[PDB]
Amino acid sequence: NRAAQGDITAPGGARRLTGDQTAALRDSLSDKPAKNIILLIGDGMGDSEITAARNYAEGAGGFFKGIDALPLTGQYTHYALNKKTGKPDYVTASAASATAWSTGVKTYNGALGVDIHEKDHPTILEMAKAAGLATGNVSTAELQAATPAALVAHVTSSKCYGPSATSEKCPGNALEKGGKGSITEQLLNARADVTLGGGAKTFAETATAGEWQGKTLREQAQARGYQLVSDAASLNSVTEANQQKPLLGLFADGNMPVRWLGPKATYHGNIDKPAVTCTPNPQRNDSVPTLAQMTDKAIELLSKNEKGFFLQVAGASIDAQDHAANPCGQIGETVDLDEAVQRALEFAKKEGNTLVIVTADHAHASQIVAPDTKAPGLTQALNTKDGAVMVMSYGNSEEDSQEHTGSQLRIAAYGPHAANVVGLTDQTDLFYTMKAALGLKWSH
Amino acid sequence: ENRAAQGDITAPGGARRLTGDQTAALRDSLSDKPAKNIILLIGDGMGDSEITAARNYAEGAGGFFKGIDALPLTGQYTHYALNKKTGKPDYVTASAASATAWSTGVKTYNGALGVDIHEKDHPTILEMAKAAGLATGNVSTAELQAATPAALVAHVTSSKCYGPSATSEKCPGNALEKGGKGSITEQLLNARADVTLGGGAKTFAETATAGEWQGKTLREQAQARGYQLVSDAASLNSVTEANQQKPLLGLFADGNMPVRWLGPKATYHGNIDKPAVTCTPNPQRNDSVPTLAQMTDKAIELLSKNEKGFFLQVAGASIDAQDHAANPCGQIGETVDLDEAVQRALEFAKKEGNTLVIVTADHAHASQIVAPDTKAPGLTQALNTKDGAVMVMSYGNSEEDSQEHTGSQLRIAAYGPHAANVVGLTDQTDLFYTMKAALGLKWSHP
Ligand SMILES: [Zn+2]
Ligand SMILES: [Zn+2]
Ligand SMILES: [Zn+2]
Ligand SMILES: [Zn+2]
Ligand SMILES: [Zn+2]
Ligand SMILES: [Zn+2]
Ligand SMILES: [Zn+2]
Repeated sequence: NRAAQGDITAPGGARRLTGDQTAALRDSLSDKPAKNIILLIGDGMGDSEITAARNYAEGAGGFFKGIDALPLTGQYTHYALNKKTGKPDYVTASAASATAWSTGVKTYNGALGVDIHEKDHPTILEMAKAAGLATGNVSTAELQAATPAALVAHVTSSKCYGPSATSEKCPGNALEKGGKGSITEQLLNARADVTLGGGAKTFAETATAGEWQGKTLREQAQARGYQLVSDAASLNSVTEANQQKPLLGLFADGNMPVRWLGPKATYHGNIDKPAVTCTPNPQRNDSVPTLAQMTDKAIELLSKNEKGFFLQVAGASIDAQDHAANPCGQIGETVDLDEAVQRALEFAKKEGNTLVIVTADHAHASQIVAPDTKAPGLTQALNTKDGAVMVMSYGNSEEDSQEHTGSQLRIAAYGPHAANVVGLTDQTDLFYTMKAALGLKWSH
Repeated sequence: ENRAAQGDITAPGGARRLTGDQTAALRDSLSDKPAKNIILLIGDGMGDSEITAARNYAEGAGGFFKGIDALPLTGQYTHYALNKKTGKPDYVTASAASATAWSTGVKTYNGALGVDIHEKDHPTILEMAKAAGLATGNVSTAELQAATPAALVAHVTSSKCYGPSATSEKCPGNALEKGGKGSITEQLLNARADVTLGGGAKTFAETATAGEWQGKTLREQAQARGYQLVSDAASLNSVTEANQQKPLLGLFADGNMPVRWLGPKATYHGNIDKPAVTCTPNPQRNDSVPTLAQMTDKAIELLSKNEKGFFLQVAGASIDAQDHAANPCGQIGETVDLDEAVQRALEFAKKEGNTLVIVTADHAHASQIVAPDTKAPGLTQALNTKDGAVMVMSYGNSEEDSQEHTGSQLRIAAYGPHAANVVGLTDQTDLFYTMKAALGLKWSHP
């Protein structure tokens, strides 16, 4: 536990440490191999997003029982490359960054599972599947979006969701042109044991060529022996997920609804509008499973594999709400991810050979600023758990979308080989850290 | 020891900063043994964004700070202050409340220096190290009366109480002539650190209204209390002792010492409407003005002579000043200036073996690294980095002439004995207790 000791106004009352950490940190360090890996990604969850969400939901002296409970921490760099020059591009897109940790190769903004030469590389999910391990891919967003897709697809443009967009924007990857296919076609080919998220609308599209030509991708999946679940009741009813009966969960047309509702940040919002208190999103049906609910069922099904498993969990709507300059939606998705991190650690502590990693693909726009601030961008005053006002600001874009930032950010880990996230590392080091931990070998 | 990119950042594994497994090396970095010395280096407003922007510019994205990034044990720490009336958190701290938190282990309100929300003074880590017979050093690139060096030697209810003039008016409770301990400078001279180096010479021109050295300038008071006064690099070098008999006071500027790099101020649509900038040495900085590393190196040399040990604090204060000024070049230049000082500290620590070196910031700041094409509402600028690529920096949290601090948790890094105590999530106040325990210091207030 790293919460404040007691009276934050008294000497020592704000301390998060109870004593010396040397002995406990020594015991946290293991050279032994990981049987399983649980990688949790908060999309755009920079140190600012963690602090804003803790300050709001848990109080400044508060503590995330998930996100902040990982003992070994560091900062890692996530710059992408300029496709023409091969030089760094200091602000990565979600796809170039997801490619970096899933393949250990940097790439250009737009690329998914391919380097700057458009050459595809095997992913940590593919290599784990090759070694006989169970594979899980869970996201709160569309399964075709950057984070879940980087594990199962190789396309020259991250916009190549289905056959329609692929033929037009990735002619080289289009199935009817000799290519591996759209992100969804490649996802179905990849055959992860557990795939849960949104992006049901692309499964409505039909294949232009191949073995399941003229049938919807939804129909292709059914014909290929997949289990299709669309709500929390049916997801719960699943008892097995393997290579014979793989599980595909489609819980939204696009992105699954955000858990918290609040207004969008506005120009002088902290001055001109009242302090906001986040409310549960009423449009969200209770039948839509949460990230922790999906994480928990994935963990359950994947741990039946005696050789081990690799699971990736993506709190993708953190980024979406940061883009939308919506502090409530953004904080809500950080809280949603914290619940999933808690499930992962609960499991890891009990199992003993599970490496849990919690990080982000890049930093984002949101900043915590003084309540009195007169900023040129979009702002909002929020009423936190402390009973004090916090002002959040979005001042890096005049367009309707707030943008990613290139700041290095927190990488945290628990379990075997977790020492490899401490100090300064690169997003690509994460790939090799995972590969080594599971004792995987290059395969495609 | 090195965390630069392996080779070809475009090739698989070429961008890796790791050469192998880090478990064994991190096990060896962990020491339960006590620290003979501590070197605390503070980059004022040096959030993770400031570290990245500087590295990207000066060393390349796959680059590495031989100082700042060479500390093996790392974590994130929280630096919120308190609202004086409610005692509730104030999510964005000023420099003085944050400096008070790590130097006393007590949170305080924005304005306070060395005092809690009740205006009650608490002993500082410098005071306790001095009480146990250790040598004490306080080095900064800005005014010695400013937040970071001041939090170690003064207790005032307003950080603006530099000299007797401002104190009588804004801190009547602390004013010497009203029974108080005095202005920041009066308290600094009383604190008698063995080594004090920085700016803020103009306040030493003021005379005391009351006390033992009434009617004499604070500069004359220092001389009368056996201090050594140095004002340039040549004189700093000429110093040989620095103890309680002959303490050293270095005043290298009237106010803040000039920044090392010159670049234009960020402007509205600067990345679009103005050419990419390349930072140039500041022509207003004389070579006679000592650098942070030069001051750090002489302080380490003089304090080392103490057989019982020493406590040294080093403040790269102008990082904040240039972030406030939305000047990417000045800001990056001062992060580079601090990296040189961190290098001196580690060079020393690695050789000595019992020195705990800590590198952190008092709070985060405004600057953000954004896409080159960005159309931002605030102030922006395009910069030509070591990579031969353009980096755009943005300042979008203030319409006023000063960019503001941010409340994001930030990096804390450490090397040496008890360095494990910065790993994971901690509080700025945990740093005080980490340093107290490492040196085996006991609560004392002379
Ligand atoms: Zn992203
Ligand atoms: Zn593949
Ligand atoms: Zn995004
Ligand atoms: Zn500051
Ligand atoms: Zn005192
Ligand atoms: Zn020297
Ligand atoms: Zn400041």
